[PDB]
Amino acid sequence: KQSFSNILEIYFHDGRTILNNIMEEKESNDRIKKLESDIVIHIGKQEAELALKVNSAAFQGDFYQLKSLIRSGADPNKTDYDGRS
Amino acid sequence: IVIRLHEEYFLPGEVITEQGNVVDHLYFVCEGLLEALVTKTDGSEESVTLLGPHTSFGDISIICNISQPFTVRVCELCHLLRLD
Repeated sequence: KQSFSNILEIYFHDGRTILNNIMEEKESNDRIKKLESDIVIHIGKQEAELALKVNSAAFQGDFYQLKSLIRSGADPNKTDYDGRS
Repeated sequence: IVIRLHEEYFLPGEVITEQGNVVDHLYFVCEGLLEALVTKTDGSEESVTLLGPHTSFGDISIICNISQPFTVRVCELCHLLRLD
């Protein structure tokens, strides 16, 4: 799993299609892995929590950690949910 | 400088340094050609620089700050030197 994450981070857009693939597959072949619950909310929560964490990082001003977080698959344009950039 | 040199040989097609590794040594290049590339988000990147003899390699990383960018995979046989 470690190298899969470490290669999803570089080919983030590629893993982006990859989750597209798994979810569209759950749509079509529901007997494969749909027997559970929704996942799109979970990925959205991952993104939102990483956004809150980068908000905290900007509050701590950690240049190295902020750079690693942003380059790890974070959209810099996403501010605080209210709008605090 | 000469009193602390250690040799090393790589066949055409070896990865020497990339972004993952931080600076550890001063890889000097002897007779031979090593390809210098970087990475991109589309088929990565190709053709950054073709290092030749009587040149340096991996110097700015020790000069200013750690991490060695410009992923280099050798392309010809060469008797690279190495200084700590």
